Order: sequence, then structure tokens, then C-alpha cells
Amino acid sequence: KVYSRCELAAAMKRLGLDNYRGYSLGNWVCAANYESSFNTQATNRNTDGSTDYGILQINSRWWCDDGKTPGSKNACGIPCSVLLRSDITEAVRCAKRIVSDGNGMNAWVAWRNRCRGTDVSKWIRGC
Ligand SMILES: [Cl-]
Repeated sequence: KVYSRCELAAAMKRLGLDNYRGYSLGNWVCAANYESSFNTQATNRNTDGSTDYGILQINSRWWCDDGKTPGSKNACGIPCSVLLRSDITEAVRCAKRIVSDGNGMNAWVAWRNRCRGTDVSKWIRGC
């Protein structure tokens, strides 16, 4: 499932991301846009044997278990497959853990490069 910008905004707001750890809804929407193009089925293979999964491209070295990432730690206590669902509940729960890990949303490289220090409220225009 690939979300539309407003459909994702509503889902993320329903699941408590607006102003979570001080990050407005637009930040989260922007991050999803650049991390995955709103695609819950997105996967990206990395050189270390990890993969980034889902709409917020959560990494399998640290956060979820994909059964094939050497040295993986599974801090969200989930199989990575639950991050490939249309239902973003598990992705949001894990994202809340990631954003609380000491660097805010800088954990998402695409957010840092493309969203941070921009006017992110445009991501919720018309929603
Ligand atoms: Cl916003």
C-alpha cells in the first residue's frame, strides 16, 4: 500500500505522532515522503546486510528482526515484516522508539537532508 499525503497525515495523527517528541505532523509526513515515497512495501538493502523496511525505512540491524541481518538486536520486538503492512500501527510504535533514541528525527537521513530546517506544514495543506 502506498499512502496519499493526506491519508497518511490522518493515520499518523490518529496514532499520536503530531508533536510527538516535539515533531509536528508535517515532519513525519515529510520524512515518509522522502524515506519511502509513502510506500509501506518499500525495502532498501544495505551493505552491512541490514535492510530498511516500510514507510519510515526502519533498519533491521537495530529495530526489527528480519531473520537474516547479522548481529541484529530487535529493539522494537517485531518481525520486520510487520513494517510492510498497510496498517502502520507497528511502524508508528517503532518510530516513537527511534525518535526517542537521543537524536530526534535525525535518525532518518532523508528527513535530515530534505525536511529539517524547511517549512513542513505544506505537507498537511488541504488535509
Ligand atoms: Cl505541521
